[PDB]
Amino acid sequence: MNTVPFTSAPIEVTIGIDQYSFNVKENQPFHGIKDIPIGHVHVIHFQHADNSSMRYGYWFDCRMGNFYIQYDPKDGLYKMMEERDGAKFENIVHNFKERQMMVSYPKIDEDDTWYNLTEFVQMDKIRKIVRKDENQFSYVDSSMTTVQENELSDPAHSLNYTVINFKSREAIRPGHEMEDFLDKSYYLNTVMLQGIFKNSSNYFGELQFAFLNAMFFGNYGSSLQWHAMIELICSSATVPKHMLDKLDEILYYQIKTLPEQYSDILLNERVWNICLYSSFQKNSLHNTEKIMENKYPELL
Amino acid sequence: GAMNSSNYAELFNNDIKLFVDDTNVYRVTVHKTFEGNVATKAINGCIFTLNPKTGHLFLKIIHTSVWAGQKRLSQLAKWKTAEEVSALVRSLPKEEQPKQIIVTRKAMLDPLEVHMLDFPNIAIRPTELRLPFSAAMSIDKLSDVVMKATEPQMVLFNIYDDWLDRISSYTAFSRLTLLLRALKTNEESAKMILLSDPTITIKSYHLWPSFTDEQWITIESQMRDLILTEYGRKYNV
Ligand SMILES: O=C1CN(C(=O)C2CCCC2)CCN1
Repeated sequence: MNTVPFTSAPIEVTIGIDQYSFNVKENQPFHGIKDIPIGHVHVIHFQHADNSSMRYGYWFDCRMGNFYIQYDPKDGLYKMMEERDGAKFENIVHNFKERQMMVSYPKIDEDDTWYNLTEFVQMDKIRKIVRKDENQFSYVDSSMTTVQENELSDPAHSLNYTVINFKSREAIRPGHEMEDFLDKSYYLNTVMLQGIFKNSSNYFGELQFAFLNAMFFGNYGSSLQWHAMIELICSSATVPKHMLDKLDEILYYQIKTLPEQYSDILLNERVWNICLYSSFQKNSLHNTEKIMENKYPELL
Repeated sequence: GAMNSSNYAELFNNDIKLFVDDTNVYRVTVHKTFEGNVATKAINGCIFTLNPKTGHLFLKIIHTSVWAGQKRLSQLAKWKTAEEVSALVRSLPKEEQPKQIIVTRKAMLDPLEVHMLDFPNIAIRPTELRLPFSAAMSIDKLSDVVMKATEPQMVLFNIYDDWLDRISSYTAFSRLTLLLRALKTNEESAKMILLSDPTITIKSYHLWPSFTDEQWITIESQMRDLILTEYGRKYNV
């Protein structure tokens, strides 16, 4: 297990860790989060009590360094930082643990939710989407735009998701205009999988990362990317069986975790109805179709 | 974006534009089979591509062989249309290529957009105008060349004959759409109006009769009467 200590909590804030949320009061004796499962990426996230504007947070992996959180009263936000003095860090964490000033990452015997939401997500790939090479962790917030949104503005603060555009020369082979538009297999398998992502694991990782940025920060361009990556698969007539089976599992856990109350703004009615009922893969996503029909039948 | 009554004079400005109408590309007769099932037989069709400013009609004849062994022909027909318009554009000198292409049916937008990706500066637009270009096959000389084609062929016409010597393109388009609307509403009567006077003929190099200005005013009123007549017969008014 690993630990993300907090220097202090000077402003009242709702703190997220992965799929959990908890409240810290202004100047409450809070010094961090312990028992964080090694082996996964994690996200620690924030929504200030006095200005819900800007959810923000940090993607990190405890295997890569010793990280802590410290409020900056000038920039007005909780910042992640790396402590290079490993003995200083271990000494700090131990004191805070001895004084029980840390909330424990829950350990649940019957739940594998976070694994199932981050199975293909790697810190190395997050750091290529979120470019800030001098840190081992990655800052994301509500307002950050994607490279694709920026083509239709600060390049340093952008989400560099892979651009997917169905009416683009990359998507459509000269002389196969009808074929490629109505059956996106070429774009999926040759352009994206073989060409850009190299394998389906990297494709799923970006899809999963996009969903989590949509859900945890309300990041609109992230929701657009997540739906585009689903639609590209569902709109391809030729998809390897293992990718369809895995996609069904990925989406099932994503729909399962979605706050019931946010489905109106996180789910695109057109994409979902197309994917489940009209697309080539309309009969290949049994688990996802079942949870969608029982959880959000209005959307359909 | 879309073209409608608010931006109608744009049709006659000096930016090159084309209307594309696909309603006569895929044409069939429905009939009974010996077993008493139903089957279609395709007949030759045409793409109706029109410069409203100049009258230049690019009539791409769609021969029935293009459907042989193909499935989902009504969908294929939109893509074949976009394929042929894109080929036409590429065949034109740069300074003749359109700045906008207006499709008369919104189902032509994505096919044409996809085929024109190489031309990002050509706007592909719908329209809220209900244009009567389906009636193009009621013009005898166009119907003749389509039905006689034995192979794919492009034929060029001026659908305005020599009217632009005497009237503006706005007025010429107004006449053309009134004639086509009438041919669409009651073809027999419209042709009777157009051809009831043997002394007014259609020149070999023309599509419509050689009416004087005063005779066009008469013809144009008879066409409006017919459209109003049929409107009464239709709704019992
Ligand atoms: O992060 C935490 C942990 N908590 C839990 O474990 C509650 C929430 C769902 C599981 C029971 C709430 C306190 N904060």
